Formats: sequence, structure tokens, C-alpha cells
Amino acid sequence: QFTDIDKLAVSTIRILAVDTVSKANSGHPGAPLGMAPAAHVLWSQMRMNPTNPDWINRDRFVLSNGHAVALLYSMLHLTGYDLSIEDLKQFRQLGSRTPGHPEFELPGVEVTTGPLGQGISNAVGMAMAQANLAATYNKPGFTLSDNYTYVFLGDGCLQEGISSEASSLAGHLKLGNLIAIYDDNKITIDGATSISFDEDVAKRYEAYGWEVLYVENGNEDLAGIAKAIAQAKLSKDKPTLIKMTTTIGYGSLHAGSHSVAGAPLKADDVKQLKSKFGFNPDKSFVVPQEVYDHYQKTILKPGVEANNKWNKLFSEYQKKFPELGAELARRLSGQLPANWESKLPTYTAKDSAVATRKLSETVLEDVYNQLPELIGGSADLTPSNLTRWKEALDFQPPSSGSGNYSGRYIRYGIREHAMGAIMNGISAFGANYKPYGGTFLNFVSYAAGAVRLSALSGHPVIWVATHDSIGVGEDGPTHQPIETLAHFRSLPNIQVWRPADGNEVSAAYKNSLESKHTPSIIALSRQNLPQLEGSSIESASKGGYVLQDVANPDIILVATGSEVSLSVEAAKTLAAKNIKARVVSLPDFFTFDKQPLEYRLSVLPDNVPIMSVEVLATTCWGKYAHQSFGIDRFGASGKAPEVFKFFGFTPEGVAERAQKTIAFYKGDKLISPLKKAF
Amino acid sequence: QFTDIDKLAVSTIRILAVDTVSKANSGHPGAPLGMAPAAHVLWSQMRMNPTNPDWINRDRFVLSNGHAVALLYSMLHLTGYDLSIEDLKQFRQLGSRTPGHPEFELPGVEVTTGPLGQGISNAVGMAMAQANLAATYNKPGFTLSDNYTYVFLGDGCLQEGISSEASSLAGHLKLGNLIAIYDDNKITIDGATSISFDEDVAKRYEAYGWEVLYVENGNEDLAGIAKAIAQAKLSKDKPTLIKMTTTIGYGSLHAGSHSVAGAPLKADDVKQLKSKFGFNPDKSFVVPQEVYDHYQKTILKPGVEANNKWNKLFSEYQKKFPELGAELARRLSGQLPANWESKLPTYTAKDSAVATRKLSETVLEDVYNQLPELIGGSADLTPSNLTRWKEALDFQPPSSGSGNYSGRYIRYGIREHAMGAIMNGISAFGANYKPYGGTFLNFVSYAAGAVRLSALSGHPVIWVATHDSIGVGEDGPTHQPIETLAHFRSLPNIQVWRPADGNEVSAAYKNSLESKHTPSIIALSRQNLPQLEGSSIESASKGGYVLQDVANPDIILVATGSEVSLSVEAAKTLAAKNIKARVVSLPDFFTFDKQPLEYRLSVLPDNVPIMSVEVLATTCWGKYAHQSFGIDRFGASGKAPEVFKFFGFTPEGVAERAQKTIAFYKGDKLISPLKKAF
Ligand SMILES: Cc1ncc(C[n+]2csc(CCOP(=O)(O)OP(=O)(O)O)c2C)c(N)n1
Ligand SMILES: Cc1ncc(C[n+]2csc(CCOP(=O)(O)OP(=O)(O)O)c2C)c(N)n1
Ligand SMILES: [Ca+2]
Ligand SMILES: [Ca+2]
Repeated sequence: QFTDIDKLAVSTIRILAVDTVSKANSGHPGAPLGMAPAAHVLWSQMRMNPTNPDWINRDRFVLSNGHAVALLYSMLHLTGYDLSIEDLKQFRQLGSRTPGHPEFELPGVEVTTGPLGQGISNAVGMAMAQANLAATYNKPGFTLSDNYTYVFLGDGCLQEGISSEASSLAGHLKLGNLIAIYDDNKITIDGATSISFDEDVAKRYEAYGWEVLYVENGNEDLAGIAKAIAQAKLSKDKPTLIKMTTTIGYGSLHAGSHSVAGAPLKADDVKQLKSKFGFNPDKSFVVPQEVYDHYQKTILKPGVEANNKWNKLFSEYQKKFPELGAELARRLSGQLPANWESKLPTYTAKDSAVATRKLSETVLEDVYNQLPELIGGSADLTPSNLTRWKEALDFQPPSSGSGNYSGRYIRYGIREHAMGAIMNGISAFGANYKPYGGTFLNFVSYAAGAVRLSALSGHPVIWVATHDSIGVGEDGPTHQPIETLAHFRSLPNIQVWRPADGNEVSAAYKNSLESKHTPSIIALSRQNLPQLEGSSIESASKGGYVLQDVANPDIILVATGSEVSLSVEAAKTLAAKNIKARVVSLPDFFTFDKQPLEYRLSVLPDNVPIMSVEVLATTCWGKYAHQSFGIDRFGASGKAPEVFKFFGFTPEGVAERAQKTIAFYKGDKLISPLKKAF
Repeated sequence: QFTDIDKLAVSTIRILAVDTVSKANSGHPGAPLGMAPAAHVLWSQMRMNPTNPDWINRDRFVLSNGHAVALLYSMLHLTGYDLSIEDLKQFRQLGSRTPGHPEFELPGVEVTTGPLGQGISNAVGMAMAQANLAATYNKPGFTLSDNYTYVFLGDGCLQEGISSEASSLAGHLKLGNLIAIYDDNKITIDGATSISFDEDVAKRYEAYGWEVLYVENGNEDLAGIAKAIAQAKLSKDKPTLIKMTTTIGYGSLHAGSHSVAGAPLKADDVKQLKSKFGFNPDKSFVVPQEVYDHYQKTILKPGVEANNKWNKLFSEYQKKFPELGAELARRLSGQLPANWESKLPTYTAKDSAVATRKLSETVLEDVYNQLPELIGGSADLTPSNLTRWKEALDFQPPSSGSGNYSGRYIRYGIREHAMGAIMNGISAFGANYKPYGGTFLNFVSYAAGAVRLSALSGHPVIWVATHDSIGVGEDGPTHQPIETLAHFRSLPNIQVWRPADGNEVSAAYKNSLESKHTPSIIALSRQNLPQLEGSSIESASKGGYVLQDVANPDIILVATGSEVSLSVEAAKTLAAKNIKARVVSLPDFFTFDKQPLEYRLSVLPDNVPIMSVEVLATTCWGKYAHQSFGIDRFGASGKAPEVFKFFGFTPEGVAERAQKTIAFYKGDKLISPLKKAF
């Protein structure tokens, strides 16, 4: 039962959001208006602690329809989080804690949303991670993990294919604790949904194996909303979708019109809303004391006490199960096992020629038992990406008979974008989870919508991208990347590793895993590559270094991945003609650029022509090279070696180009491209 | 009535795909083995003319499951297309006409496929275009258009969200001539579909508004398959999906196993299949004269006859409706109206400041009535993109009451990936279709999969990408592009226009609309930008040009979009301190590089330091400038102006950088970035 106070609270949220959008004269007021009742109802029965937004067993909420942020901020403020009326007053202004879309960095905000379809998929991640933590640490008597994941979504999210891939997989995995509430308001930007969206949403969701509950009166039926949620919590075998009907901008003179969607209400309209809901049409940002008292009482005080009972249970747990408790305590601190990297493979020149894709498999087998937080998977390319260790158990529902929730290997299906957002969700769940997803490097491009958010928010997720170039061969240009690495090297805060051998692959994982705010992409080859003389984890961890050196080089060859070997052979052919070439290996732009300038310039100095070698686009190389040898046209079909010779990438071919670069520059003094003038 | 000859034909096809994959010792034999029966039944009743693959009223077929090419190639050769056994004998080999995945340049091959989800989405575009052409030119007594669009797909395309997107739009539009046949084989790379894809596809498609039919013995029931297709053609108001159950690799000692999915069969295995099927186990690429004759009798000759009939009826149309006949006749030849380019707007330095986003709207207004083949739209951003002319009618089913099929304005909803793919289908259709679609620049990334293929295939589609930068403002970083253009400028064959003003917007549309093999992206501004003195359609069409000139400049400033004007103001500032700046506008890298070197070199000459200016990633600028002033970090939520000032993009701020640049190179000898050594 709700009372007069719940109605006042619902009324304090609606108006506080309006006031928050109006002042910025920028924003979306509609969804927050139409969603206040459901939000009040939902947040009151959510187990959380405004005082500790990181408590691990806290019910997690996600505003997938990111533009309704105003709503979110209102709730965070009213319920006790560190967000004041002042912050609300600097909404959408440069440098405030209240940007136009929820940002992962703010306490109370679980992921960064805004881009449609991304929030709902993150939520699937947060439920897979929960299912796993629970199955891995819960013991009879100690229920350390049992939280739920709540999502708020709109028509847009449901139209973005990414939420379909995610939802399909969520139905398969039988995620009972995932409860999604849909803002069934019948409007989007272009107007009415019937104009391009008249499908049977509930029917499409039942086909995924989800349960669908209806709430016809989302505008006022508090009892029914609270009841829909309750019913949803009893079906632990099917995720639940609640189709709740509401009127966008409810309370405004233009309720139900798309005008209220993405624009502040007219001052005139803001006044009546307030008079209507019983407020003073002349005051702004007014929160009745009784509302504060109510939330302290029903949410903050209880939530705080729930966190207290939990911590001491965890104390008893650590006494009862030392090994498992110490491990969980470690993951909770965010620290990786001690000296874990000591288990990383190393090699020498006498070792065997092996494609880095294979070398990658061997790191996974060696470290998976050292890092209980490593949960991996592939998007239907497991036998190609070699992303699965041997003694692995698939993460599946107990009823599958092909695994269970304690498992750490995920079968994403042919769903690259959803994998991207789901891994973002796993990482964001907490407990030091370290997800990795595999697929072909040219198809990582299908997940750019999510890959950007891992960088923007800083979710350190790992993409194991095999088949990095025309080394793919026969599959042809539809499968050979050309522009991928250049694209990602152009996106801020993301490591794009292209290791050249066993040691460079170890450096890739060491850096990739130790990272706490920077995702990574490891581009691996299909074809066998030899072990280089000069490579090492220590050097390679710096992103770029000098593989082979010569006193007073006539030219410097900068290469990456499969091309470092070719370059080493090109140099041999060059020594033959008395030309001294220094060979620099650059496994990651990101990590290299992070080294102090004095190191970088010792690697790429003045007074020597620098030419770069890589079988892909040359558009990003100007920052380190004087002349670039690469590909700026689509690949071809045919045996891989025949294709490489076709493009000029043979030892002599590169050598010839080195010579032309030296002659072109004789007499000119050169300056390292690393030197910026401002 | 299917007879022994129909059974012989089907065997010849299975064996032919098998011989084809095996000599290549590379390829996917599974689906070709399993879909031979459907391929035979379907093509036998498809209205096509193998001698002229461009007849506009031909029935269209799209192998969405691109990996099953050997099936498409076998069909092409048997039915009388220009493709031979020697070609098939060089399948997957360098420079051959038989690449590992179907390519748009080959006759008989409707569009390029390989990446999952694209093919089924294109077929939708092709069916809309058919609906349009029919509704636009059909007259009582002259059914010029009425062809069907058949598609072959598998679990993979059904798992990729782009297909959920496209099929959701297909059902809304009631695309009745769109018949899809799903290879329901229970297997995918990782293994059994129950492992990660157990949804109720039939129930889901029914929710979209499609009709679902079933054929449970797709391995040997030529009868049911035909009945399903005929039943399909009866529902002229709903697209149909036929769930045809097959066994992967039928005939093989490993049918039903996934080891026959993407690997060639064993020599011993190929033998038992030939014997089992009545063929000789020791011979290759054998086609019984009976099959050639059969397909000549039932497919080629009747289709040729039909093309001829259509040809005669078309000259009657041209006689009856001179104006309309003249129009289609022109479109089917591929010529744009004569002198159309005279209807493009031009401005002068004295015309008010307009956003490049608004200017774009003005062009749409002006050319819409000139180009009947211009079909446009938006992905739920019509009011923000300004992509709809006033007197426009939407493309919809007549029963809607919102428009009809003859309309030219498509409402895509929030489905960016599907839109670029549907655009590819429309363009692919023919009749000089000129589709365009709008969305915020940042989310074009969500559609990267389709875009790559627009470039790869050479489809001249157009993206009206608006809100091109931090100029967007308060929406913040999840909505401001940084890497986007640098990404798309690293992809081969695609124009990335970023017009600075009125004249440059026209130059952008002229070249874009005149393009026959290169797609486009026109990055438009959210904010107002002044008309420049010195810009002009003619010059901007070259992609780059000296906007302002000075004798003996101390520095050359290169900019694009909204930074050209900022650069012009900085030059004023620099002139006051007696520093001569030449300002160059580079509206499009693609177009620029297409110009002769000596012209390019006149724009970016030796001996002068060059500095570029653009509020996006600097990574791609090294091929033109010595020093770049750009933004290599994510953006910010704030008032546009404040964001610009916060990042340093002010008149004196650029001038200050130019001065440091001049200082840094004083005395040095400088070479143009354009000059390459090899
Ligand atoms: C990926 C992506 N595509 C497009 C946009 C632009 N966009 C923002 S809101 C929206 C649609 C309205 O969505 P809905 O969830 O229906 O809205 P509500 O009624 O809840 O405001 C559009 C097109 C975006 N935010 N994300
Ligand atoms: C976008 C994209 N993702 C992934 C792949 C790799 N891929 C090729 S075949 C396939 C799996 C098989 O799909 P299905 O439609 O089940 O084919 P079948 O084996 O039944 O013929 C995948 C993952 C691809 N080609 N493109
Ligand atoms: Ca809505
Ligand atoms: Ca399959």
C-alpha cells in the first residue's frame, strides 16, 4: 500500500526534473515525467545503500533510455547520494557533475548510456556476472550474492538491433533476476510509433523465452506497478519484461505530444504543472522535508543496515572458507593475484614459428587458473579464435546439461555488438571481473557502438581479434581488415595491440589485464610467424622499442605484427648492399605514446629517414614515420602468400622501398615526426 | 510435377559445389549440399534472363548466407550465365572471377555478401524500390514492375541484430513480394544451435508481421518446397519466411556434423557421395547434357522470351505516356537529368549565416522535384537532420493512411545499421535509384558494417550525417564525434565531405549525386556558420583549394568544415602582426587525392610550414600537414561556444599555434607532405 506521502514523493520527482531541464534550457522532460511513479515504486524496494554506491550485493539499476537522465539525478539526490541541488542547478553546463547523459564515473551511475540499445545489453552483462559470482562463492548459510538488475528502456532501445541480440541470449541463459521495465509511451522523435514501429513487442519477447507482464496504468497505478515487479521476482527461470503504458510528459499541457520529448517545457506550462500538483508556481527546486524524511526512512536507513549485516556475514565467511574468502576479498580490492605474470609464457629465437592466434591460446591455458576472475567467450568462432582453454565449463543454465552458472566460458552466438555491451556490463559489475570476447578483427567493426563506450567510460575489456589482415587469404576482401586498426587508433583511451611473437603476445596480455580504465584490442594472425631475436616482455610492454640496432643507421624501419619479421629479413637484404637499417617494433601506439618523450625519441630520433611497414591503411602512420609502405585499397582472394607478393610485401619489395626513401632524402636534414611545435 | 530429371539436376548441383570447394581445398560445402533442392525448385520458377542480368523486371535472388557461394556459382553456370567450369576451377584463387564470397561486380550476383545479416537487409531495400517503381510508373494496361525478391538465409543472419532491424521494418511496410527461405539446419560454428540460439524464430517473425510457412524435409521434398513458395506468393500483404529444415552436408559421411560447415570434404568422402548419387567417383566438374538442356528449356529460353515481351510493352508505354516513358528510359540508362546541376543554390559572403545542416535542407528542397529518383529518409531524426522537403509524401503501405508506396520519404525509426544496408539494396536495385539517409554523424558508426560494403561494392549511397562535432553542445561526449571522420577517411572508396559553407554544400551534393561508384558521407554542422568570401561550387568540387591567398605566405593554414572560418579570422589576427597566412579549405580528402599531383602541389607547396585545424582527431592529418591543431580526447557537456573556447579553438588561439609553428621551422628546409618517395 502506498499513501499520501508516496504521492507527494512522485510529485516531487516530476517537478524537480522539470526544474532541472528548464534551467539548462536544454534537455528532455517527457520520459522523466511519465516515469516518476514507476521509478519511485522501483527505488523504494531496491536494496541499496546511498552511503556506499560500491557495495557488491546492491540491487543494480540501469537507465537504458539515457536521455531521461533528469529522472536519474532527481532520484540520486532525493535518496541520499552525493549530488546536491547545486549540481542539479549546473545540469548540462561545462564542468558540472551533471552532464547531458549519465556518465559511468558518477556515484550511483552504473554504466554510461545515451546511445540507444546500450543500457539494456549492459544490464544483461550485470546479470551474467551476478549469476556467476553467486554460483562461485555462495555456500550453504552464506548467501553473499543475490542482487537483482533493473532496467528502464524506451522504444528506441527496443528498435536498436543490439537489444535484440542481447535479449535473445538473455532468454537462452534464463536470467531470472533481470527485470526490464519498458516505457510504453507510443512516441519517439519522428512522431508516432505506428509510423515505423507497430510490431508485437510482448510476442517477440516471449519467443526469446522471457516472461511479459503488463501494467496498463503506468501514470498512477502504484499498486499494480509494485505488483508487476513482485510477480516478476517469482519467476527465477525467465527474465521478465514489464510493458508499462504511460503518457510522455504527463502533467503538461502537451502531454502525449512529441514536443515534450526532447525539449524544455514552456515556463507557462511549468507553472500550471506545479499549481496542478499542488506546489507554488513561483519557486524552483523545492523538495518537501517530508519527502527527505521518507527516503531516509524507507531506503537509506534500511539499505545502510542491509550493508552492515552483509559485511559481517562476509567476515564469518572468511573464517569458514579461508581460500575462497581471501580470493573474494582480493577481487573486491581490485588487485590481481601476486606475481601472477610469472606464469606468462616466454620464448627464444630457437622456438617454433607459430601464429600469434595460437600463442594467444597458450597464454589463456597458462593463466586461467591463476585468475578466477577471467571469464571469456567467443561469438561463434571458438574453433578459429582459439579462445577456449581445455578444462573449461560453459556458463549455461543448470538445466542445459551443457554447463552451469559457475562456468567461465560464454557462447555469445553471432552477436558481436551485444558481446561488446555485455562484456562492458560484466566489467562494470565489479569484483575484478576480466571479460574477453573473440571474433574476427574485421567484425569487431560491427561492435563500434559499444567499443566506443568501453573507452569513453574506461571499462578494461579485452577483444581477442584474430585474422588481422590479408593473411586471411581465400576468404577475400569481405573478411580482410584494411581500415580497422587505423579507426581504433583514432579513438581515445583504447590500446590496439598487434604483437609480433610469443613474447610480444605476453606483453599484450600483461598490460591488457593489469589495466583498470583502458580497454584493449589484440589483433592476432591466422598465419604462422617466427620467434624474433630481440623481443621480450619487458621491452614490448613499452609499446614500441628497438628490435635490432646498428651504429649510425641509414634508415629506420618501423613495423608491427606480421611485418616485423619481414622487415628483419628486409634488413638482411639491405646489409648485403651496405645499408644499415635499424628495426623498431611498435606493438601499440597507445602504450608507446604513454612513455616519456626521452624514451620515444631514443626510439624515433632526428637525422634519419623513418619508413613504416604494415599491410593495412597508411592514414595513421604520419605520427611516427616519414614515408609509409602499406595498403590503401581493399584486399583480394587467393592463397595468402600469393596475395602478399601481389601487394609488394616481400623482403626485396620492402628493401627496394627503403632504398628509394634513402635516395629521396640524401642531403635533407630530417626531424623525428614525434616532434610537435605546440 | 518433379521428375527424375529434377532429381538428376539436384545431384549435379551438390556434386558441382563439392568439386568446386575441394579443388580450392578451401570453402563451405555444408549449406550448398543442404540447399541444392531449394535452389533447384526456386530458380526453376524464377523469371530471369541469364543473357541480360540487368533486365529491370527480373526476379531477384540474394544469398545472405554468403559463405555458401559454390551454390550460387553452380547455379550461375548451369542456368546459362556468363561463368564457366574453368572459372569454377579457379574458385578462391587470386585474380579469378570466382572469389570466396559473392561480389557485386559479377553478373548474376545481386550484391556483395559474406558478413552476416547484410544480404537479408539488402533484399528489403530491393523490395521497397520495387514497390516504389511499380507505384510510380505502372499504369492500367502496363504492369512494368512486379518482380519478387527471393532470399536464402541461415541461423547466422538471424542472430545478427541488423536482420532484426530490417525484418522489423519489412513487416511494417508489408513487403509482400519479399520471400525468405531459412536454412534451418540446427548447427553453427561452435556447435548445436541449442548451445546459444534456441528462441522461437517463427513466433518472433509473426510478431513482426511476417507470415511463416514450414517445409520439414528440405533434404528431399521438392514438392513441399514448391507449395511453400506458391503459398508465399499468395500473401501480397505480408513478407513470408519459410522455415525449411535441412541437414548440413547432406550426402556426406558427416552430414549433420559441423565439420562439414566451413571445411572441404575428404577425397574418400567425396567419392561415396558421387557413387551414392549415381555419378562416377573418379571424375570432376561433370554436368550431364540433360541438365544443361533442362535449364535451357525451363529457364533461359522462357526468360529471354519474357524480357522480349517486356521490351515491346515498354515501347508502347513510351508511346502512350511520353513524359513518364521518357523519364524511366533515362533512369534505366543511368543518366541524371540534363543540366540538373543548374538548380543547385549558390551564395556570397554577404548572405546570412546558416548552419551547414540547414543549407543541406535547402538543396533537398531545390533538387527533389528535379530528380524523381531521389528517395530519402532519416533514422528517427527528421526534425534534427532536416532531411525532408515540404511537399514530401512518405513511403508506406496504402492502408496506413499516412502515405503510400510511391512516396519518397522513408521513416526508418532507430535503425542505423539496417538503413545503410537497405540503402545498399535500393541503390543495388537499379533505375538510377539515388537513396540517402540521415542520422547524427556519431551514430553512422553504429552502421559501419553496411558502410564498409557500400565502399567495397561501390554503391553511391548518401549519408546526411549531421551534428558533426562538439558544436553539438550539452548532449555531451556520448554524442560528439572525435574519431568518426578519421575512421571513414581510412576506408577506401568513400567520400567524406565536410562542407564549410553554402557553396561547399552544393559542391558536396553535386559530386555525391554525380557519383556512380563511390558512396558518401556529408558531415553537416548543428550551429550557424558565415558564408566565406572565396568559396565556390567549382573550386570545392576539387575537394581542396586555396580559399585565401597571399604573396609569400609565412604559413599555410588548412582547415575543414566550421574551422575554415575560424582559420580565416585567425589569419586576420596574424596579419596585424605582419605574418602572412594562406588559408586552404579541404572539403574532402577523397576528391582531393583524385586531382592531378601538380594541382595538389599548387595547393600544398614546398617551403612553407603547414598547420591543419579541425575539432576532431588529428591522426589522419599527417598526409597533408606538418603540425595539426585538433582534439584527440573525448568531448564535453556544455554550451557549444564554451566547449570550443575550452579546447582552444578561438581566433587568437589558432594564431598563437601558427606562430609557434613558424618559430619551430624557422631556418629549416620544408618538404610538402604530398611528396612520396616510392
Ligand atoms: C544509437 C542512437 N541512435 C539514435 C539516437 C538519437 N535519439 C535520441 S532519443 C531518440 C528516440 C526516442 O527514443 P525513445 O526511447 O523512444 O524515447 P522517449 O519517448 O523515452 O523519450 C533518438 C532518435 C541515439 N540517442 N542513440
Ligand atoms: C558479421 C559476421 N560475423 C561472423 C562471421 C563468421 N561466420 C561465418 S559462418 C558463421 C557461422 C555459420 O552461420 P550459419 O548461418 O549458421 O551457417 P551454416 O553453417 O548453417 O551454413 C559465422 C560466425 C561472418 N562471416 N560475418
Ligand atoms: Ca517513446
Ligand atoms: Ca546453420
